[PDB]
Amino acid sequence: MLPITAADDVQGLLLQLRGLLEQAISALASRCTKGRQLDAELLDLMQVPTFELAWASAELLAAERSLQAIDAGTSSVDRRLILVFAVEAITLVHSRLEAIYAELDLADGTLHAIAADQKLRALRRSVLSSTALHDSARLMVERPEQIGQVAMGDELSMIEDQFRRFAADTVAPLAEHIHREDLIIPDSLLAALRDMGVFGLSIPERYGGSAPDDQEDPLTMIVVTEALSQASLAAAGSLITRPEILSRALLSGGTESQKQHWLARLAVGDPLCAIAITEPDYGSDVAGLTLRGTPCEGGWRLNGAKTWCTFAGKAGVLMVVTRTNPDKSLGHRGLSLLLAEKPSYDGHEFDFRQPGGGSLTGRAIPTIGYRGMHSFDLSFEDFFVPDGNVIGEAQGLGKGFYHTMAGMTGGRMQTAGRASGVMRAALLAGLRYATERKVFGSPLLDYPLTGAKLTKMAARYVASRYLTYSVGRMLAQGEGRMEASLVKLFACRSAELVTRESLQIHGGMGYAEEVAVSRYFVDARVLSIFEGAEETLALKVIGRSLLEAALKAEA
Amino acid sequence: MLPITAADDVQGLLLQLRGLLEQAISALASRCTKGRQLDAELLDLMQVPTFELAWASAELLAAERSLQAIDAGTSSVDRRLILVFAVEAITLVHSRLEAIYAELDLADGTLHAIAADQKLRALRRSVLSSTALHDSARLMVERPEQIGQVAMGDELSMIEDQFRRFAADTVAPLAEHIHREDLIIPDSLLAALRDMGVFGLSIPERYGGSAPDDQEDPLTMIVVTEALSQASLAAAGSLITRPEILSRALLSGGTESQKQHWLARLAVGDPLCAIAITEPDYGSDVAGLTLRGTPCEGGWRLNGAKTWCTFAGKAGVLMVVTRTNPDKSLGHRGLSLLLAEKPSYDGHEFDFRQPGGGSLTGRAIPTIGYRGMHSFDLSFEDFFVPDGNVIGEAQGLGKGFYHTMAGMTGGRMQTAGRASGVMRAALLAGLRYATERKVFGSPLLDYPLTGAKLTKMAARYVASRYLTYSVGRMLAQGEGRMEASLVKLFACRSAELVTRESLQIHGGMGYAEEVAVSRYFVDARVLSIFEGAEETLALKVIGRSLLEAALKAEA
Ligand SMILES: C[C@@H](CC(=O)O)C(=O)SCCNC(=O)CCNC(=O)[C@H](O)C(C)(C)COP(=O)(O)OP(=O)(O)OC[C@H]1O[C@@H](n2cnc3c(N)ncnc32)[C@H](O)[C@@H]1OP(=O)(O)O
Ligand SMILES: C[C@@H](CC(=O)O)C(=O)SCCNC(=O)CCNC(=O)[C@H](O)C(C)(C)COP(=O)(O)OP(=O)(O)OC[C@H]1O[C@@H](n2cnc3c(N)ncnc32)[C@H](O)[C@@H]1OP(=O)(O)O
Ligand SMILES: Cc1cc2nc3c(=O)[nH]c(=O)nc-3n(C[C@H](O)[C@H](O)[C@H](O)COP(=O)(O)OP(=O)(O)OC[C@H]3O[C@@H](n4cnc5c(N)ncnc54)[C@H](O)[C@@H]3O)c2cc1C
Ligand SMILES: Cc1cc2nc3c(=O)[nH]c(=O)nc-3n(C[C@H](O)[C@H](O)[C@H](O)COP(=O)(O)OP(=O)(O)OC[C@H]3O[C@@H](n4cnc5c(N)ncnc54)[C@H](O)[C@@H]3O)c2cc1C
Repeated sequence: MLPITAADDVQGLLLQLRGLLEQAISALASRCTKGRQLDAELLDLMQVPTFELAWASAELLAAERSLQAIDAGTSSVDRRLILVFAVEAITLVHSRLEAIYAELDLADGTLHAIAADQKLRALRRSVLSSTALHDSARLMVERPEQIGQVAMGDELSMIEDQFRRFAADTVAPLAEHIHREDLIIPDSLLAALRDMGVFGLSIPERYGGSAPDDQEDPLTMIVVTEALSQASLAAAGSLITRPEILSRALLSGGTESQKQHWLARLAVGDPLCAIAITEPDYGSDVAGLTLRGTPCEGGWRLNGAKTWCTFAGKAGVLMVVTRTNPDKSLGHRGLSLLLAEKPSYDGHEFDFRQPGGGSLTGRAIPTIGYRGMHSFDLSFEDFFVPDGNVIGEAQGLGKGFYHTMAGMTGGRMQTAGRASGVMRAALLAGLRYATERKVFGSPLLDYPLTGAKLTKMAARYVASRYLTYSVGRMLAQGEGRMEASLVKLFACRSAELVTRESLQIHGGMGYAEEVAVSRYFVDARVLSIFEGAEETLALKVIGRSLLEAALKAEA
Repeated sequence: MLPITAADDVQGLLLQLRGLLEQAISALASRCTKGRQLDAELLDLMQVPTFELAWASAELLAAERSLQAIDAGTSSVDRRLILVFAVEAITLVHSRLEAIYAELDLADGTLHAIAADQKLRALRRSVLSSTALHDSARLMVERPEQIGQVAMGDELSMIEDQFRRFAADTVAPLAEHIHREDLIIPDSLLAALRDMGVFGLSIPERYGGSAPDDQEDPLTMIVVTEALSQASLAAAGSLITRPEILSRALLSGGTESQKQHWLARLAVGDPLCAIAITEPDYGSDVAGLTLRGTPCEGGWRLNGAKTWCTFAGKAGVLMVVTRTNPDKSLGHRGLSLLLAEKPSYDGHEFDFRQPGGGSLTGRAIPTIGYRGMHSFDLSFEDFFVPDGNVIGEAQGLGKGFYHTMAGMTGGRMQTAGRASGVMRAALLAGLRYATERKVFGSPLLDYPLTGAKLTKMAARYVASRYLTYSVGRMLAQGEGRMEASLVKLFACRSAELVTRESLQIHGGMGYAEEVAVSRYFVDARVLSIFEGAEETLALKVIGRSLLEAALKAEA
């Protein structure tokens, strides 16, 4: 058993670190301001402490939200794992703050005090001891269903049970063959997911979805995403992502008739949709996209390329960020969202010739993982899009950036769920293998180094999941815009770490394509790149918001 | 330019950390001692601080050996990069010692003194500042040839130049297709490598190779390995590995007639060889292997399984660790090295029947990377091996564990070179992409976060390379047995970290199979698993040796 004082000691130390973190943010905010406003040039100059402060903030908030969750219903497993991560987070955040304080020339006496604190040393010796980590690992093997048991009502809990059963029965048997043969998602699996309601979780009931009309709770979308992603990230969990992004764009900027026509159809996968933002020369820099839209009678003709457009072959509609104004001096103000319609194709390339002479061609890009929808290089040549298919119609012209960003918040929240499911798959596989594999006379699980790795893996998984559900509740209340990107950043890198470590526990087995953890590892690597690359999120969403809020508070 | 006094400040801080690390090794050795001798049970109990002490020792030695190498000829790049890594290592090792000192219940007042040293804060602000890291990045782009330019000698530098030219012109254009189609290494490439001498670098001249007759200098082996590995880990850099292990085993335990017969043939690739140690139930635990050899007239019948046997299809001879003695409690003393001869096969499976009816079948194991040679599950069924193919003939029976371990010393040295070559490839790829890709109006290189990542990648590559060459010089003087495992552990994990970061710098491009860094990433993941998995080496070679040395010194 852990000391009875551990939770209080952890909370006190995290609050001390939060004070130091907030002091560094204000110090940095002053070094980035010129004339009462953040300065783009100084922000670029100060990227290194900005990046480190974004990561320190993610780890701090993961530890706090996890610790705040401990109540009378928390499982015995989770109580131990939450404290493990919180003690680790104390040292992680302290380490970053020492580097940040040095770079910003701040006094570090208080940081030295925290490191020499006798309570921190006692926590290392009790919560992070080799026997305590080993005991937590044995407890996980005894009751794996208690790992990450976040608070849900019975309804959400039964939705989880149904989708875990479906993912295990129907998705998991197909996951390896889809990856190794780079197959498009079978129609049978698409039909099943459609009838489970997987395309309408983000869409209000009044537009033919299943989300209640008066509210915006993402927790249902998150729980289904997690269950499906555990079985297959790309072939099941990621089918939710495109409707999430495009429903949010249509709700942000569509007219009533566009919301009525499109959202009802997207909810039943007819048509399936794909997101066409990224271009060969622009991915992080959405404001700079150049795919050209030129007005003709009754609509637009599009010319240029898109790339990495996932599911573009099978999709019947594309959400295309289009530069509709030739004046490049407008930046993002020259962008509009256009709905390009196309036939549905099952292959790795397609060549669609329109009536008026336009064309759209596509060729899939082979990837190390994330396989099953394909991601395509697209070429638009005088491709026609009618006026009606401009999201927002006439008033949507020049506002495509705002509606894209609205979609991205939902996408990143959902991507935290995707990372969570991949982590749970990797964790359970490592726990199972450690129990079954014998080395030097005993099950691998019985060795203290194995216990420590498994408990640290689980602690990170669990802290990521409690943070994910916390941000979901923030979004349900109209808050947490920045925090969706923070938990995306935290969970997606955590998926890399957890999958790497699970693979290692497997030994050579972890490297074989016939062993699922090899696939979880190459799949997880994409999570920190797409949907907002880690650095872009840390600098231009998380770091920017932290500094803006410090400026205002001290104005 | 960095401060002039930085080198002495860093040296003084590393010397303090070494003292604390040596005290912790003594403390741990006492904890593991029962009756004047290390106890297996206590060692198992204390795995966690053993693992952490092994890692801290590797980071310490990498920093020390790099610093010790700075002289008048050291490039301007390397003088910077070596200080970068050395300052990082001070904080890495200090951090590990905090965990170790708490776990062993040691007084930690001196660790607090080091963390609060004003010399350390000044090193952070001068050597690890955003501007100094960015400066080093731009200098690397101007002078890429200065990165990691270890003192070599004219003859060795010339050999490096020649193999780099060949690797760029002949191997690199083939590497993507071999990986993406899981192709056997093409014979045209094998023949060209054969005639460059790639199979005879560790075979003495008097036995038909190119190595010195009196000395055992591994630096030529390393430098060719690095250059080939930069172009392809599995299709070129790894062709040196099997002859390095087998020739070393034959030099250790073969009879004069076996050395004369086998080494001259191996040196020209007639036959190619493959190493058959690992079994389905045993990889780390070589002493436990159970493939069975039963005596018969004129030789041995082999029965059982091997697995992960790389290049087993194409190789005409397998070096097979065989349990020739029925008393399994002999552990390693019941093992012998038997040379199993077979036709050459280029496919993913093979079925060989001897004229007497004995059988050897093989089926390749598909992997996420390291593709080209294939790794096979092998089944031996009454497979005959003549008396003359026991390494050592009669006197080699029961001695095969010793000769295998001797082989693995050279293998792990060679594998540190393989890791070095992959790191150089990933680093140069990341440097190039950062100069070419523009984001938000400027080349990616111009952003301080990019400079900091590139410079930290390069400082780790360089410290690993200077350590690799230092250990090679130790092997040349009959020392460095344990350090071969230590530098393999350090360099192989470092390849994971460098390739993950290089891929991140490429963004989505890094995930495409038509982009080399995606391949370097999945290849580098193998390095910390095979040739002695990181945990096995940390615990049973590095940690054990450190603890044994501390016992012997206190008696
Ligand atoms: C489908 C998935 C793959 C898969 O799963 O298969 C994918 O991969 S799919 C592609 C994902 N692609 C990205 O992830 C793009 C990442 N890159 C960005 O996201 C932005 O480009 C960054 C963060 C760089 C900032 O760009 P930035 O600095 O240039 O723009 P900014 O922040 O300064 O603001 C400009 C104006 O938009 C207003 N604005 C800002 N945020 C919001 C918001 N949330 N809602 C409404 N308005 C907003 C702002 O208030 C300004 O308004 P105004 O000043 O004009 O009035
Ligand atoms: C080809 C490549 C892939 C590719 O590239 O395509 C590969 O992947 S290929 C497969 C790689 N597979 C490994 O890498 C095995 C890892 N696992 C081991 O290496 C050992 O199993 C460990 C480290 C666990 C220790 O095993 P352990 O603890 O049970 O044995 P131990 O240390 O206690 O020593 C017992 C007796 O061997 C003597 N001894 C020890 N070391 C040496 C030495 N260096 N030279 C001579 N004698 C030695 C020792 O002095 C004892 O002698 P005695 O006391 O009996 O007289
Ligand atoms: C499998 C896969 C599927 C995808 N699916 C889709 C899809 O369906 N629809 C779609 O539109 N896109 C999709 N993407 C694109 C994804 O969103 C982008 O890859 C992501 O936005 C990063 O953009 P980029 O690749 O152009 O990298 P870049 O923008 O070129 O940036 C490269 C590197 O520099 C960093 N960086 C960027 N800006 C700065 C800066 N100012 N300072 C310092 N560092 C910076 C980035 O974090 C990154 O590490 C997919 C990508 C992949 C690999
Ligand atoms: C692509 C590939 C190519 C290979 N090429 C060859 C070849 O050519 N010839 C050959 O003989 N072998 C080869 N190998 C085998 C490789 O050397 C082994 O995988 C390696 O020795 C690890 O053994 P293992 O896979 O059985 O893992 P295990 O021994 O089962 O161990 C699993 C995990 O537990 C850890 N562990 C082991 N023991 C302990 C302990 N006592 N305490 C705590 N942790 C422990 C290990 O570090 C590992 O992380 C290859 C493997 C791969 C993947």
